[PDB]
Amino acid sequence: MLPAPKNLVVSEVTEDSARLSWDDPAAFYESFLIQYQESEKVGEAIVLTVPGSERSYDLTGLKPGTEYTVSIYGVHNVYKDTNMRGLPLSAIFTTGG
Repeated sequence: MLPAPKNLVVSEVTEDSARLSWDDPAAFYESFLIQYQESEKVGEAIVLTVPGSERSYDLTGLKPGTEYTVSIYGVHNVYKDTNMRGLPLSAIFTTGG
């Protein structure tokens, strides 16, 4: 199974933002996919693509005092235009007031 990135750290949590940090120690993945959603909501997930050079990302436009679930996936181009995603690295956090 294609591995999850490692060591998701959520920091700088404000009323409307949070910083995500992760590691890809082998620098295997060509890009990452970040998916985040209000924990209580269904079918309202936001999906961001980020270049494989990155190890951090600032979530913005979040609602205050709200719990979010976030997952980060590595994306690997296995053949032609077929992309495989590995296992998720996930966290749950709540924004401030």
